Amino acid sequence: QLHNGLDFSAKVIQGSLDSLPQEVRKFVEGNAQLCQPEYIHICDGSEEEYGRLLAHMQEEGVIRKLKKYDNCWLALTDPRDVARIESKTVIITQEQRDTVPIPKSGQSQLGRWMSEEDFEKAFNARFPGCMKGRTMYVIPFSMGPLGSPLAKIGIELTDSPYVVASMRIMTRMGTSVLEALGDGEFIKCLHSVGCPLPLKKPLVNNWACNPELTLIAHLPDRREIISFGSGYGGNSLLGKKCFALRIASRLAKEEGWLAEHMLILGITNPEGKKKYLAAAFPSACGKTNLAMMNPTLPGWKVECVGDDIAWMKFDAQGNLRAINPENGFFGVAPGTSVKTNPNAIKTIQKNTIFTNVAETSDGGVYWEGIDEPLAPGVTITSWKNKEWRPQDEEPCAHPNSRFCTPASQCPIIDPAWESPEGVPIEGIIFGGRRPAGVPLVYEALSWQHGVFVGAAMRSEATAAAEHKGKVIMHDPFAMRPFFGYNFGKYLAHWLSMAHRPAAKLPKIFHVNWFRKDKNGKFLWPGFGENSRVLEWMFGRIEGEDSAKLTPIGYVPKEDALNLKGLGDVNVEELFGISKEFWEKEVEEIDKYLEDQVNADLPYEIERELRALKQRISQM
Ligand SMILES: Nc1nc2c(ncn2[C@@H]2O[C@H](COP(=O)(O)OP(=O)(O)OP(=O)(O)O)[C@@H](O)[C@H]2O)c(=O)[nH]1
Ligand SMILES: O=C([O-])C(=O)[O-]
Ligand SMILES: [Mn+2]
Ligand SMILES: [Mn+2]
Ligand code: NA
Repeated sequence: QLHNGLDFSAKVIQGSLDSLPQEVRKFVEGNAQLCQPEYIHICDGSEEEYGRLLAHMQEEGVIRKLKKYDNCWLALTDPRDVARIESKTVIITQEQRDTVPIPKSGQSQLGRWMSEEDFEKAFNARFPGCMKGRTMYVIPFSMGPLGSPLAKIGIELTDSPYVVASMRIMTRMGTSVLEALGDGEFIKCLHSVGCPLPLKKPLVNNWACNPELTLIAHLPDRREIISFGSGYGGNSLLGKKCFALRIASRLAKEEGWLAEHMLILGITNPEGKKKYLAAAFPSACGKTNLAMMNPTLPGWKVECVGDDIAWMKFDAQGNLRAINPENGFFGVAPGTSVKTNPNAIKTIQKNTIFTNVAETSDGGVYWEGIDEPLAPGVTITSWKNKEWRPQDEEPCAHPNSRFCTPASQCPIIDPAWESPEGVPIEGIIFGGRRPAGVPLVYEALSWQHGVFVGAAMRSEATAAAEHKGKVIMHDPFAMRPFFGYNFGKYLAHWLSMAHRPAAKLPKIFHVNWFRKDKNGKFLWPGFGENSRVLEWMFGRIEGEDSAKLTPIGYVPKEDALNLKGLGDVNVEELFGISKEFWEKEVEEIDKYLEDQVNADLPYEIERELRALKQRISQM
């Protein structure tokens, strides 16, 4: 070097650039040159590091300690930074069609492509100087069990201590991962809240963010993820949606595996027979509650492998094996109670970070549906940091408030949840929020029909992103926000699985926990009662003659579902299938797939469309 090169050793306040693998050092120093942090902190993942970082944020007023619990914390964000923003989430490729199919008219509903040229301009308008006056934290993280050959390692640079703390829970993080990495490749992840000091704009709720310039970008051809302006975990915990769904789904297509928005659970019957199941439901549509359900049926047991992301690959014996690449649960808080999700309540009692929930005056947490009466005199601070009472018009917790909690604390975490070879999946469940028309459970007729059922998924909008109201949206495979490449090609890749050597193709089901009667009341109580539906699925996988053929697939025979203790359920409305509803449903799906998937729609999916239309027509 003729001066100091890109040597940023003088600014390192933890660790050493010298001890980094060469390529990690280059990534760090290149982005230090660009972003101009004051300091560089190389994370070690230690308890000491964690506790001190938390106590620092506390003194600053960035987070509060929840004094009622063992090592739990509460962050309240700027109300502009509360969920994913799909319209600001983009994938960069040379050709648009590699990222999304070209629709018959208008822009794709299956992702958002940005050209290399446009992204360069966007990047230059955001990143230079962005970390001035701040610390750049270097987070070495593993997606998958540490030192597993299945794992994928990343390095996330961020100026947000909230992100460091959340990454420690949600991934395997620290020096151990650098030691496991060695001179290997890693996913390059760059994050900034986009508020260099001195602040050009007023800071809201001590929550640094830049809503106007928020942009969550993926550059799969450069193995980079670059996210600006948002601290919300879906936008800032780059291992999770960005890497483990978007980047990984494209790698998966190329390499013969699958990366999916699915829980993985193990279920054991009263005879001690155990099976694993995967389930894809859209954001805020029930995965975490199923994955750690407490079954109401006696003698059944559920165990949790993962609640959100599954990586799956057929082995040589033909088993579809699944691993959970995450290390924690980043779960929707509202609705969570001892009644609905007791295993989550137990998990989150210690070492948990909450975002955008309410705080009680004795230092506990509160949210809609927590179903815990407070002692007279105890008062509530809403997520907006204002005094709140139960009869107030607005909720005390944001609808997308979250807990972020170690998976190892789940009282029913599966013994094999960190096994590198993964667990053998025998059933795949699809489903979402449909208040009308769609019955409690049905079973696909074949693998190709089941891929069609995944493709045809529709679900009421939730608060997990920017969609408002109760519009029923397409959300194929619960992947609409997450495809890393062209969805037509994704469908072809799923179809191609039918030919894996020795393949033991999982049975495919579709569920609906959310059908309502004419008064808006849920027809099905859900939560632990969903064990009744899992029982039926389990018997179907065992080959039990417990099903009746219908135009949409198989449903339970009369008396097949165990409804003991649920004698008030209206089985007729709940399982009702209307020709008029389904004729309209099939035409809507046909228009969506042909318009949005277009030249890239596989023949087999169009054939399943035709077949469903025909069976409905014979009603
Ligand atoms: N009525 C009803 N509500 C449910 C059921 N399961 C979950 N919910 C509610 O739906 C909301 C979201 O459920 P989660 O299990 O957190 O959803 P998720 O699929 O894990 O969502 P992401 O983490 O955003 O992917 C919570 O408010 C739950 O209480 C159910 O069986 N019936
Ligand atoms: O945060 C999530 O898990 C989501 O939006 O699906
Ligand atoms: Mn999710
Ligand atoms: Mn979840
Ligand atoms: Na705050």
